[PDB]
Amino acid sequence: MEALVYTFLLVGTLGIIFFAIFFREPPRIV
Amino acid sequence: MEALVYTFLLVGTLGIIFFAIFFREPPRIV
Amino acid sequence: DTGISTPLGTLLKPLNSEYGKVAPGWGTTVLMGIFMALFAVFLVIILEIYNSSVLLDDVTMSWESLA
Amino acid sequence: AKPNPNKQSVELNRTSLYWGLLLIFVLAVLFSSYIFN
Amino acid sequence: AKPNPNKQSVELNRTSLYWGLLLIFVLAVLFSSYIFN
Amino acid sequence: XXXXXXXXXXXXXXXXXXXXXXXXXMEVNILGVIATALFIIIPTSFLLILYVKTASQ
Amino acid sequence: XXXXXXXXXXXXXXXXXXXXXXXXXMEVNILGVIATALFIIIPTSFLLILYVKTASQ
Amino acid sequence: KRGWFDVVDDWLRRDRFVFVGWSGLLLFPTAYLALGGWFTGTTFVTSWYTHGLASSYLEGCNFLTAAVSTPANSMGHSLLFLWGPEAQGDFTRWCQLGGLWTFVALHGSFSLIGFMLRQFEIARSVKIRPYNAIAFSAPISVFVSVFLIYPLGQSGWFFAPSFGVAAIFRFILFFQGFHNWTLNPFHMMGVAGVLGAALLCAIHGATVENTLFEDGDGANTFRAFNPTQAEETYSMVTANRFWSQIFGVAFSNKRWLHFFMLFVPVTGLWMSAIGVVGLALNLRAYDFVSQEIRAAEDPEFETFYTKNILLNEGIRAWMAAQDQPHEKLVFPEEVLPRGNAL
Amino acid sequence: GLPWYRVHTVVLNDPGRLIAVHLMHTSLVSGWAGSMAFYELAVFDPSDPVLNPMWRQGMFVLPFMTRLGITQSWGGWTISGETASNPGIWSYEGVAAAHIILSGLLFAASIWHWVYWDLELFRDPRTSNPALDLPKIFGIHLFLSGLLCFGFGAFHVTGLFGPGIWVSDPYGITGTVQAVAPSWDATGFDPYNPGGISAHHIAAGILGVLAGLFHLCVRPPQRLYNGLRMGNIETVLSSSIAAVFWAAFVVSGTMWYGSAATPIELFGPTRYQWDLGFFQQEIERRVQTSLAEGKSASQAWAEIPEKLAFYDYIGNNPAKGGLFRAGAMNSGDGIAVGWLGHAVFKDKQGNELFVRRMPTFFETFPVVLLDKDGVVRADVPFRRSESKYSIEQVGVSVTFYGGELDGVTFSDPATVKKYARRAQLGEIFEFDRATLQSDGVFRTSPRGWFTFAHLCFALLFFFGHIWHGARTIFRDVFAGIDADLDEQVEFGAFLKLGDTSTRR
Amino acid sequence: AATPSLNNLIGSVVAGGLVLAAIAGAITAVSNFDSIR
Amino acid sequence: PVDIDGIREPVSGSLLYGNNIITGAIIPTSNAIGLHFYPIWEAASLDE
Amino acid sequence: GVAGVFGGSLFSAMHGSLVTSSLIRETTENESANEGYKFGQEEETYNIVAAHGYFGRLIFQYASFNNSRSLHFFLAAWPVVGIWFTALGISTMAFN
Amino acid sequence: AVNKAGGVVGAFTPVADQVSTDSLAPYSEVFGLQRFRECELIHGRWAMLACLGALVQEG
Ligand code: CLA
Ligand code: CLA
Ligand code: CLA
Ligand SMILES: CCCCCCCCCCCCCCCC(=O)OC[C@H](CO[C@@H]1O[C@H](CS(=O)(=O)O)[C@@H](O)[C@H](O)[C@H]1O)OC(=O)CCCCCCCCCCCCCCC
Ligand SMILES: CCCCCCCCCCCCCCCC(=O)OC[C@H](CO[C@@H]1O[C@H](CS(=O)(=O)O)[C@@H](O)[C@H](O)[C@H]1O)OC(=O)CCCCCCCCCCCCCCC
Ligand SMILES: CCCCCCCCCCCCCCCC(=O)OC[C@H](COP(=O)(O)OC[C@@H](O)CO)OC(=O)CCCCCCCCCCCCCCC
Ligand SMILES: CC1=C(/C=C/C(C)=C/C=C/C(C)=C/C=C/C=C(C)/C=C/C=C(C)/C=C/C2=C(C)CCCC2(C)C)C(C)(C)CCC1
Ligand SMILES: [Fe+2]
Repeated sequence: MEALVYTFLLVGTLGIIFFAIFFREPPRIV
Repeated sequence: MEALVYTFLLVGTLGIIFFAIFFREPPRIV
Repeated sequence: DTGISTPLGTLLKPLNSEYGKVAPGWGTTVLMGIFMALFAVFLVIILEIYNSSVLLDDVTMSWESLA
Repeated sequence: AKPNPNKQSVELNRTSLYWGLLLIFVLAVLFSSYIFN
Repeated sequence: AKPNPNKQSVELNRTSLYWGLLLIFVLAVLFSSYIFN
Repeated sequence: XXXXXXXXXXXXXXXXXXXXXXXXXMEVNILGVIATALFIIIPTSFLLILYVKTASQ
Repeated sequence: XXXXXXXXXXXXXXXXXXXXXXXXXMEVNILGVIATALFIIIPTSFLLILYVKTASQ
Repeated sequence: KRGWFDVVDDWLRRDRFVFVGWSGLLLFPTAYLALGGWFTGTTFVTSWYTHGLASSYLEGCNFLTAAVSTPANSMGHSLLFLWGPEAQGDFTRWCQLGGLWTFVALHGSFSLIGFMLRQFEIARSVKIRPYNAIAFSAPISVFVSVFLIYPLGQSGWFFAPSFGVAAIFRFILFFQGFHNWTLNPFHMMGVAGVLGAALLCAIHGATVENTLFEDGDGANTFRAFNPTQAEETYSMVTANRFWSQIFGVAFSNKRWLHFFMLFVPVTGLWMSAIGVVGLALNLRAYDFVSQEIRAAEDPEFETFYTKNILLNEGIRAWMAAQDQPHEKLVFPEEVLPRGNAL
Repeated sequence: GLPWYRVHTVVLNDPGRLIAVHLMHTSLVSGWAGSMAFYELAVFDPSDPVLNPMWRQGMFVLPFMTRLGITQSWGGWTISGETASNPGIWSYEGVAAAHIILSGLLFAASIWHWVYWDLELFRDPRTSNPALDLPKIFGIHLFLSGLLCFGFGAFHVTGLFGPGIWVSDPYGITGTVQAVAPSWDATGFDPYNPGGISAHHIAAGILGVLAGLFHLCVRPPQRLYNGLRMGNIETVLSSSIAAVFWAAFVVSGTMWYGSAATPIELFGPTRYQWDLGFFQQEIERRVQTSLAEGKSASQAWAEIPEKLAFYDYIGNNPAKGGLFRAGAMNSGDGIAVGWLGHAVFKDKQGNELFVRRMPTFFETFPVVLLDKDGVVRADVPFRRSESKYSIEQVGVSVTFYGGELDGVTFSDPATVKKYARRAQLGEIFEFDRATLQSDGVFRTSPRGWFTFAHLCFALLFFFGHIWHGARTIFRDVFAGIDADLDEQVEFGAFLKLGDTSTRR
Repeated sequence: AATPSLNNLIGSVVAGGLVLAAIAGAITAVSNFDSIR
Repeated sequence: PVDIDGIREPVSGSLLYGNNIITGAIIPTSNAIGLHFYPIWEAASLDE
Repeated sequence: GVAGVFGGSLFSAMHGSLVTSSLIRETTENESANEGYKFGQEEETYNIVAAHGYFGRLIFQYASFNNSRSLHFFLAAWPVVGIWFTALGISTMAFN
Repeated sequence: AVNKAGGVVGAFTPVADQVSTDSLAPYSEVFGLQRFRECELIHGRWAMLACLGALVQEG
């Protein structure tokens, strides 16, 4: 069961990375 | 463990009742 | 605007009245410095006793003093 | 592109929160004994 | 009446959400092995 | 001789107490704790997200 | 039949398998599942409550 | 007509070449003695009677192997004053007893307080924010936990890190062998802080240098700048677009970037300090019990963690005899864990 | 929008809701104490006070109730093992219920003091703005501290009106709750003298009252008021955080080193008792005296209390655990069942060998047997190819005196090795590893856990002193620095830093 | 009943005061000798 | 598991084989290989 | 290499703390100081002269970079040069 | 944006020896001659009873 937790944690972190790159707030000039 | 989870569920439900009565949204005329 | 008045509030109101009042100048600062110096020496002495850097004849500073 | 014209905003008043919180806890109280079994 | 004059509104922009979510998950990744032991 | 019978000789109970005076440690799936936890936090968070958004207008 | 009960165990193994050669690891706290779940959801919900409140204004 | 405090304050906070301030009354005396104690100890003072080692230039050591070594373990946590019951006023015997270590450690710890008070003192005078002092709490936490808290939880000052290059290396290798300090999740957060801060220092320095505006006709771009210039020296927009298309994410706020450059390193050292506090009590993340149970039951299950566990056993056994002479460990060679050949 | 790390700053200048917010933490802390006690009482086993004490079961708040005088339960049992005699209200269950009831009352008061925040009490009579006269408030709340400190040492600890405190013999064999008398001489500052506790809380209480009277009458100096920002409540937070981490360091030191306020019968032995051979020396002394009375070694060792021998086991050392080896010490090496008796190792020629005990620093330690003068005579070789000390070729035998295996002697090398490995851990005990499925790795006592927690809190709270302390002093520049500052910051523009009236 | 270790502790306290007095004395002297305005 | 030292003693480095995140690793190539190029097509089977 | 990362960590903390300490007041206390900076600003968000004045008094006047361009080159060079040598160190120790 | 600490708003000499209806703090100032005389008399009258009381019960 620990293997389930470890894999979910890792793919969960990569999910956040994907969203942070593409679903980010665009930096708009002033 | 079960006895701890049963008590938290019960007192948790009682805690909601307290807030629903005293910390309720006040009914205001118009 | 005066706030809610309560019987306990009026009773305790004098204790919260002199908000900004201060003694002019340095006041009792030198007297305070004396007590801090005495307190610093007291802290050192009890530290040395526990650290065993001061050996007193009566104190043993071990579990055996529980006897 | 142009913004989507179907945009809406979800709402949940406090009384709905209490009903929702009550249902979740009451349903948990009901099914907890069976889930533990 | 007399509403409290010290009212403030908490704010959390999206970049703070990503930093917060990364922190919570990366901390769990780091510490999960030890909690499971 | 061998201390294999020493622990057996401890007929007098020596163990941390169970929750009952008549002992309560029964075979319940510990997945019930997680299932109850997830069923509570996940919908509770969903409701709190919607209410705090609404309360802030 | 206890002879045949232990005959199968010493012979071809029992069912339900295990990840790889062996991954039972019953020593694993198992309470770590609740600790990991609670440490994820509770702060995540806190952050999501604030963001949705912020994003809506 | 001004009082003593005002006339003295005028002199202490005079804008001279080296600012003294009120905190300089605590910093400069203690800092000079801590520096002097270390230089004196590494040059003339021996560790022959405390560790059975030579640790001075006079004894033949070089900069790498000279150190100001800790007192013997029999001293416990004695503060070891020059006038204490150990080495009662005898200066040369005080040096032979390792009393110079506590001298450097104590006057050194008050110098860190004095320097942090100096940062507060100057920042208030210059009328700026006190974030440099807050940043300096992280090195103080490291010094306090490593040089004070850790030995206080152990048998005595003997196990504190001795003030030297190779002495720190022994302290480092001691922590691997005895505490498995690499496996600790708090050194891991400390490593990420230090490595992350080194990354930020390099990546930010290079980004600024390569997004500089053309404010001159010379190839030497260093001269085309004025500290009082109102315009920015580098294009944040170009920098932001560069890292957005290279890394996927980039800073858009200059203030946030510099705070992050401060948060990463400080948080890292602070997290690492917590772990050493745990090692003070031998409350260490030494092993994963689940794998140890599995490894003991299954003599074919091997991981890099179990390989490290055997390495620590080698470190402890082959190092204890000389690193801990007070234990008087006479290990015959047959009992030392040794692999095939080698 | 307000950042998430400044949300609780809304009660910074709201005295009514500051009390309400401080009433909520108070409600939670007492709520935790009641909840924690009830849990511990549901898991604690009081059947075996000698081989299964509180500190072996991971009990954290149970020792603190016992330290001040709570010894009986509504279940009818006493912590000493005797039968309860009308426990009364103040039992383990009663104290747990009281902290719980108090938690509810503080919760209710928090709601009231939050809704009714606009009280005329918190209004400055001169300006009509919310303000707190912190110099006077400190005198009030310090006088109560001095009064309560005095009463605790004069009535509760002293025994005039109260139970006293837990006092133990030096070796933690016989300890009870006793009324201690203040010791006013230098021995009052002995950390291991329980009489110093009553004397301190009396004398500090008297000085606390008098200081409260002074700080209630004399206004602060103007110079000190501005220097310390006494009009700003964040100054009080900085100094309180400083004082609380000072106390955390002290309270961690006396827990780790031991004192009259941390009896080993409640919190377990200290790591220094094992290092210095505190219990082993006492055990050998008692055996040696019995041998002086012409008693047999078999019967002299039988006289040794099993409680005393259990302290001489490295598994009860608080410096042998792990950060993530969670649970009770029973979960690590099992539940102690009985003493196996002292194991004396003998050479083939009859010379007695002693197993080198494992130092606390070693996770694993080679087993080596020494003779009287400290020379290595036998050991378990790692390299069993050209060994010169293996117990097989030295003929080492082990005989047990006292305990379960009294009289029994083993000569086969396999069992002699097995008990040699057990002998380096101190005294040899039989453990039950089946009830809780103990892993086999040691764990820390409540002494170790308390020290680690309050040391980590102490270190984190130092940053609190610096941050909240820098906030109050540098409050005028919290949102940023002034626009035009270059003229003042110039080097050599003025003789004195900052002072614009000292132009060069 | 003052042990020699106790005497040195008292002597250290006095010596510490002399060091502080020497520091304060030197600072006050220079501050007065070299004064602003 | 991978026989890293070339001594036919495989070392487990995968999550599904009993490791956690800290102890999991991709084990280096076998010592028998050395510096020799070992693409998947130079192996008889993907198991090898 | 250790001086590269310890120094780089030191310089990152110092540069970050010095710039943060010198932020020009552009917000209130109920808002993040970050809000005082607008992405695309043509003006400086902190006072370099003030930061140099602080660090100048902290050690001595000429131990501080008055030049932002020189300062940022130093922030880049020190860790990069340090990591170059420790990378060479492992490479040299590859050949024993 | 800026929260400056308070400065001296004036120097005042409060009138002492003024009793008010405040039960907890009746006098206007702690350091008053008439308040101290009441303290001197109350402390003194208690001591007179105590000095006689200590002697009589001992005898
Ligand atoms: C501000 C500068 C400063 C500071 C903070 C320190 C601090 C320290 N020194 Mg150091 N030292 C200094 C300057 C300083 N020193 C200088 C200029 C020299 C000469 C080069 C030395 C030479 C020196 C030596 C040789 C040693 C120390 C040692 C120590 C440590 C313990 C000694 C101690 O404080 O015991 C005493 C505690 C006090 C004096 C508390 C002072 C409180 C005030 C002054 C009390 C006022 C006294 C007054 C008469 C009132 C009477 C009260 C009544 C009850 C008696 C300590 C951390 C020892 C050490 O290193 O440990 C290993 C040691 O051996 N120092
Ligand atoms: C009538 C009130 C009351 C009483 C009788 C008790 C009684 C008890 N409490 Mg409880 N508690 C109370 C209120 C009370 N509590 C409230 C209001 C709270 C909420 C904050 C708590 C929260 C609480 C917790 C979390 C715990 C207890 C615990 C306990 C038990 C052990 C106490 C102990 O030994 O710790 C020792 C107490 C101290 C060491 C206090 C130290 C005082 C510090 C050092 C002050 C020093 C600074 C001071 C200001 C100096 C200036 C003054 C000086 C100059 C004179 C004990 C039976 C413990 C327990 O056993 O769990 C059930 C436990 O952990 N209580
Ligand atoms: C100073 C506070 C304090 C201290 C000293 C202790 C001490 C103790 N507690 Mg305890 N407890 C506390 C507060 C404290 N508690 C609080 C606030 C609660 C309410 C949650 C509890 C609830 C509690 C329970 C239910 C139990 C104990 C038990 C115990 C005993 C076993 C210790 C243990 O194994 O912990 C282990 C600690 C760790 C394994 C890790 C420490 C925390 C790390 C270092 C912080 C890292 C950050 C975080 C974990 C990251 C999360 C990542 C995510 C994946 C989870 C021990 C004597 C146990 C016991 O023995 O029963 C009698 C028991 O079952 N406590
Ligand atoms: C225990 C927790 C579970 C861990 C799971 C880890 C993996 C996922 C981590 C996600 C964390 C990020 C959350 C915040 C994202 C955000 O703000 O988005 C920004 C956009 C902005 O809104 C949109 O924005 C668009 C443009 S912009 O983005 O505003 O520029 C606009 O056009 C549109 O109208 C508007 O709606 O939000 C969205 O609409 C995104 C979709 C909603 C979020 C869904 C996330 C969950 C996906 C499922 C993952 C689990 C199963 C996966 C199976 C393949
Ligand atoms: C019963 C004891 C606790 C049991 C806890 C059990 C958990 C489940 C129940 C609680 C969770 C559900 C409540 C939701 C609240 C809501 O929607 O209204 C929001 C309320 C309404 O008041 C606000 O007050 C406003 C006034 S002002 O603006 O704040 O001045 C006013 O406009 C109006 O009333 C309202 O908006 O806002 C609050 O101020 C409430 C505080 C936040 C909620 C606290 C939850 C935790 C309670 C304690 C938990 C620990 C228990 C142990 C105690 C020792
Ligand atoms: C083309 C190939 C792409 C290469 C891969 C690049 C990976 C991208 C990773 C970024 C995701 C992190 C999001 C940060 C959250 C975020 O998106 O914030 C966005 C943030 C933008 O901040 P602003 O300048 O807009 O701040 C304005 C204020 O509102 C701040 O609150 O960017 C940064 O902070 C720079 C730091 C980036 C460096 C990230 C650290 C490294 C990532 C660590 C990953 C952990 C390992 C996981 C393994 C399982
Ligand atoms: C209202 C009322 C009532 C009731 C009450 C109650 C019921 C109370 C209780 C309450 C409670 C029942 C409380 C509890 C609480 C708890 C707590 C508060 C805890 C928390 C925890 C923490 C905080 C921790 C953290 C951490 C972890 C998790 C990990 C490690 C680290 C640490 C430890 C830090 C009555 C009847 C009286 C009547 C009157 C009214
Ligand atoms: Fe920069």
